[PDB]
Amino acid sequence: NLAPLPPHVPEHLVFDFDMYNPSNLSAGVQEAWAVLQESNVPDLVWTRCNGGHWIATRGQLIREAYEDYRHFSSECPFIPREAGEAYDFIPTSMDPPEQRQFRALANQVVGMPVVDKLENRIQELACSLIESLRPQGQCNFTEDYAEPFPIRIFMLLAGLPEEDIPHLKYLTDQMTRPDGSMTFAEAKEALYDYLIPIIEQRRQKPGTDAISIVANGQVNGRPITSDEAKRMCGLLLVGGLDTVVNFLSFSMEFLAKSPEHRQELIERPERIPAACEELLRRFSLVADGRILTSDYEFHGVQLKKGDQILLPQMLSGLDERENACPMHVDFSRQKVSHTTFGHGSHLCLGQHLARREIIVTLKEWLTRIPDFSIAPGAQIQHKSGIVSGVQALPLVWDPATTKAV
Ligand code: HEM
Ligand SMILES: CC1(C)[C@@H]2CC[C@@]1(C)C(=O)C2
Repeated sequence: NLAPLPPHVPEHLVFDFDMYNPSNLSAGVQEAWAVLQESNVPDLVWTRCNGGHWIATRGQLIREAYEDYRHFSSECPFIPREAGEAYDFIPTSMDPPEQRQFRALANQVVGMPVVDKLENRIQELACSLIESLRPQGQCNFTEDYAEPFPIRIFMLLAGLPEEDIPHLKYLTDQMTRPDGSMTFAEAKEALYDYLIPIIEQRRQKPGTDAISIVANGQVNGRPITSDEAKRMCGLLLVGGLDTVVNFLSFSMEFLAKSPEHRQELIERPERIPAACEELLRRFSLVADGRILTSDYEFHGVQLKKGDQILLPQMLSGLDERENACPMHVDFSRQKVSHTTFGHGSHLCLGQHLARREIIVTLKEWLTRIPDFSIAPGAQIQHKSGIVSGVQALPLVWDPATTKAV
């Protein structure tokens, strides 16, 4: 299902990439996307899939477009257009200068100081989860750790019942990796049905949780509206439920396959932070975009007002112009160049939280379970979308090679 080419698009710029179902998926999602960076592909292409949209394939172009909010607006950041149209999260569907006041509040809730405060819980849960799995000699990493770990921490931050995970998680997934089961607008509405009553409750009778802080916050010297709060909280939930969860599975799949990298971290722990950056470069996983506010000529291509462009965060660090041997994991790279957390005014506020969850997992898993592999005859499947993911990750290990702490 290819849309007919608009008049302004040169046929030589056509490359029919389906961000939801790329051709090479079997090879790995990162590898499936990297097809865009082969020599046969121009820097900026038009795909006929998902209603037709531009895709910038190079880190330089991506960064430039992200900086340029004048031309590339956040108003409609999702593809397909119906999803980007329905999208009304704050701060993300706003451009500067409006965005700024909303970002400042969201930072209050997810920023550095919050991470510092939650550090002990993060360490506590990681350890508990790992210790609980250790003696089993096998898990489903995705369901057994990658989901519960970051999710439960978010549920704690937010003050929401763990009971709601399944329902919330389902809705979040519909937004980033649509099934066909529900439209974005439907998913969005259902999440909103969930939040509304809670926000109300928390405006009346505030807590210390993230939702209470957001619901009662000040923006541009006046109180936030219920609608604004609902829209911020909807974003926090997606970021909380759908990001770190998927990343940890890519990273663990890779460590399950690379004894030598596991070892390096065990002996030279000072390298964990560097390693984290390298893994965030190699297993980058987000791809959203922007909408042209006007006609604009960008790197010699004519963009029409209302055209959508995908600016895949994932691709910058995979670009050979940015990192030599991009597909190779190297913990001692002199420069780890990526835009995994985004770029420009919408740089991820949850990044500090994400890095602390990642480093804790690596240190604590490797301590207890130094030696593991993917289960014999398990075929690992990746899924593509706005945020890419791993379907299931069967791991096996000999309990006798583990260490209790
Ligand atoms: C592996 C982990 C994560 C990655 C790769 C990531 C990636 C991103 C990207 C690429 C953006 C920019 C989107 C744009 O420009 O349209 C973004 C923004 C954002 N993310 Fe993160 N995210 C992660 C984890 C988190 C977490 C844990 C949270 C907190 C719940 C979160 C909250 C946010 C917020 C609030 C913004 C919007 C900032 C604004 O628009 O000013 N993210 N994230
Ligand atoms: C692209 C994102 C990763 C960022 C945080 C959650 C997400 C799906 C958004 O809608 C903005």
